[PDB]
Amino acid sequence: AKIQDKEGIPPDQQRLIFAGKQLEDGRTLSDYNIQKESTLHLVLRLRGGGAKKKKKDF
Amino acid sequence: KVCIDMASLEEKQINKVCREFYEYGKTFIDDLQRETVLPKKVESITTLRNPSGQGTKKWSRYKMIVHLRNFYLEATHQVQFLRNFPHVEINLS
Amino acid sequence: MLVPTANKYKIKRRLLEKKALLLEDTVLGNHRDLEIPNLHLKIFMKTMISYGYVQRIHVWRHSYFLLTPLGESRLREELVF
Amino acid sequence: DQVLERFMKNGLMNAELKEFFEKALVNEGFSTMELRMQETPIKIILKVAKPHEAIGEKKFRLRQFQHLAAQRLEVPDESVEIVVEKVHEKGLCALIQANFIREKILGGVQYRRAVNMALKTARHAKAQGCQIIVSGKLKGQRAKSVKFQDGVLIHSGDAVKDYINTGYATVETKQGVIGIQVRIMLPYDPEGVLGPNYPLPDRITILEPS
RNA sequence: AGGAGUGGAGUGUGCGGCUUAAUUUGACUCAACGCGGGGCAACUUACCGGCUCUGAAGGAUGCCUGUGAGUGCAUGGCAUGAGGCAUGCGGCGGUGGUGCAUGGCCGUUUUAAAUGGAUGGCGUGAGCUUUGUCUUAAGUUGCGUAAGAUGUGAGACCCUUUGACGGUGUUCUACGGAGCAAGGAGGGGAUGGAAGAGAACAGGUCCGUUAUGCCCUGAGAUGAGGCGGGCUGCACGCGCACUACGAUAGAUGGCGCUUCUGCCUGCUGUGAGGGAUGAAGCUGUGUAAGGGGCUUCUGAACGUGGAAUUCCUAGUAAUAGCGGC
Ligand SMILES: [Zn+2]
Repeated sequence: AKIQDKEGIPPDQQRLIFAGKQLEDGRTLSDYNIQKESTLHLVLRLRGGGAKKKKKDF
Repeated sequence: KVCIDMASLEEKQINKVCREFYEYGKTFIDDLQRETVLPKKVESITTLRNPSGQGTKKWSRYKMIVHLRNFYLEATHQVQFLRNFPHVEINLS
Repeated sequence: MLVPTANKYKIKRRLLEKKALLLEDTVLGNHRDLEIPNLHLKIFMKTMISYGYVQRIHVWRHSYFLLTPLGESRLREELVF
Repeated sequence: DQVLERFMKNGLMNAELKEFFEKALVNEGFSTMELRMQETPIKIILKVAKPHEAIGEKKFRLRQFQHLAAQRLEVPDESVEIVVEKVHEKGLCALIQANFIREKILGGVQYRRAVNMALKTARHAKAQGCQIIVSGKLKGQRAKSVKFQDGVLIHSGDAVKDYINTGYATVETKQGVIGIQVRIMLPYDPEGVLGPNYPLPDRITILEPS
């Protein structure tokens, strides 16, 4: 029959990194508490590294 | 306490190994040059010959006969010329 | 499916050291020594037959692979320094 | 039981490993194989006719058979030991001649010049007799069989198990598969190497009064 | 010459016909029909109805791709991190077709007894070496003959087991052998099997096989999974079986035990013989069952079967059973 397409993120990689004076990298969007500091969790209780396991609703 | 056990599928080459070891153990620590002869063991299967469903239907039963002899001669460190035989299934416990 | 590249170099290591391999043809389960699914090995060793590295000899639900001279000489320049 | 439950799983492994060696040793005159699964290293003996070509230089080709035979038997890497040998009489093996007639038919020779090249290699080795059969699409689209006998055979009896030697082979031409069967009668030998050390049961010889 | 039956009844399950969304198919005198080791709830499974996947070698040309190719996310933004899309030559898969393109293996004539070289002789030559006769399970032996000897097959051999050989006496013989006795653990191929030259058949199998030529099929695939249905449908014709039609019997007890399919026996004097079909209630296996068991009730057809017709010579036929697959 037919299948569904997808949407991609080209510039959204720069979520909140704010290049400031002294290279003050402003990091927002706190990551999964049960995972590394680099895996920024999805908004509203969803995570990314775990397919759906990490769910931090705050 | 030595205990030699034999077993194999053909018998014309199990009697040789139970006679070639007759003389190379005669003049040694042990004696009573004899070997018990237990009764054999049998395993059977019955099947159809026809490879489809045509003809007269014809059956045939196969057998796996197994002879086996025993040895009981207590000695102390008296061998590897037993391990040089092609078909007999030597056992040494 | 796309066999992950971390698994491809795993397989080309066993072919160098041992120079052989034995693959039970099914889809379920894992390889005994390599802990990789049988379905990754079956997809990947269809490309080492087109190139001309190994040769398969299938017998009784098992396929035995054997390395070849052109294959042994080729894997040197990728895993030997 | 116990003995008749391992003697059938042992033999069920000899039927498969023997099925692989004769495919990876096609062009080397493979004759037989023998498996003894009670040792420290599991012995495996191979009788062939090209020892310095099945092994390969540096034994690169022998250290592959040892790793594939250890994966199958489920043992450590260095717990199995392959030993190569060489046939005594190349001309008396019925499975070596069955493949020599088969490498010719892939070589453009006709099946008459190829069969007779394998009937006189059984005379020179002093065999009592030898029969050959060829059946397929030999020269067209209608199939037939042809026999070629050059001696004395024996078909019924109990000695047939010891005095005959069989061998099959098939060739995959551009038309379709062809069959080949070879049967050889081994000569009586009192020592027991070339042929058996048994006289046939219906031979009576009367001594001399001296 | 005899014994037990089949063909008639009710059930078990194979085949035809009709029907159906589909009721997947092969085999048709012997030599198709409880046969495909074919006792199918799923799987088996080849068929029918929806849904999901690719489990799509590698080159070539155009196009797109680290400034993100794709993939998992029960919800839409993060996570992983290198191939994708379009044409074609090709590799690969198929219980898709042809057994009248083949191999291998089975069946049938054959449970028969038949055949191949070389010497001599006979024919210009192919070619023949015959048509007898006694005995045997047997071209198995013996005689007669322009023929005399040697192989394969039968026998010996093997499962297998006390040197048992028509040996001894007796009655017939063509000197090949046959009957009847004794003695004997065993008697006339010691019993029963296994085996079985060289030819033939358009015999059966491509649905058994990573056996195989050619044709057919290729992503909304004739490939791979998952779920329901079917192969078990029922006016009728046929083949193999199981249970009966009763007193030489049925019911109920006792005796034998780790044995047995027997033995003794208060009731029934005849539809208390027979046990199909259906009802209500209890239970086992399994993901799924009014299929499988048990208890009370219901209780058919059947009164030893028309023309035809099958198997059988002794520890066998027929009766009653227990193992295994
Ligand atoms: Zn997380």
